[PDB]
Amino acid sequence: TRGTRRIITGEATQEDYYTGDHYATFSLIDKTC
Amino acid sequence: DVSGTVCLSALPPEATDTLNLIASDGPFPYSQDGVVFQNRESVLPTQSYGYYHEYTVITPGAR
Repeated sequence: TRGTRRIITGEATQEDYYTGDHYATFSLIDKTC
Repeated sequence: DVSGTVCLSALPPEATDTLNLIASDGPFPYSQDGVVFQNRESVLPTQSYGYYHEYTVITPGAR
């Protein structure tokens, strides 16, 4: 099996979310830091 | 609820690999990469079916 890390995309400009726990929690990704 | 906003430099380097492949529409390492994410727990804001898609971030040693 492939572990518990994923990215979810939305439709808006830079709208990308990271999860380390198979979707239990999400943070917005700041590509500028 | 979305738990704040994390710097890309504070994530694993494999997250930058995933972002590069999303921009080129692949090729992807896993069958589930590019499928619709349903958001059935309402953790993310509610949107139409097909607004959200899912992609693997590789964990070194996890096949």
